[PDB]
Amino acid sequence: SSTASALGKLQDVVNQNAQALNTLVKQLSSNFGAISSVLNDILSRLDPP
Amino acid sequence: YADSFVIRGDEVRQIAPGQTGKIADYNYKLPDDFTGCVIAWNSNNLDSKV
Repeated sequence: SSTASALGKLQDVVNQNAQALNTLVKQLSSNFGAISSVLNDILSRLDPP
Repeated sequence: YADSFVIRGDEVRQIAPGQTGKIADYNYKLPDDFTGCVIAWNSNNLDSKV
């Protein structure tokens, strides 16, 4: 009841899953060498080719 | 398939896939994945009249 941090295994498993999901979502905001990270910007500014 | 016509001297460049201009969008369009060849030659001797 009093002392905490005795259940670190379950907590760290949960934190690992959350961190993986967060980094996967945040990866969507990267140019990867392109000119922008949002498709509609390319589809509106540039021509098809 | 063979397509033949006569155009001005400066418009020959417009005949290309993914090309934008006047002929390239209002008179003759080529598909982006077009396969084949294009031939052009001057005709100022006979196709030009005084």
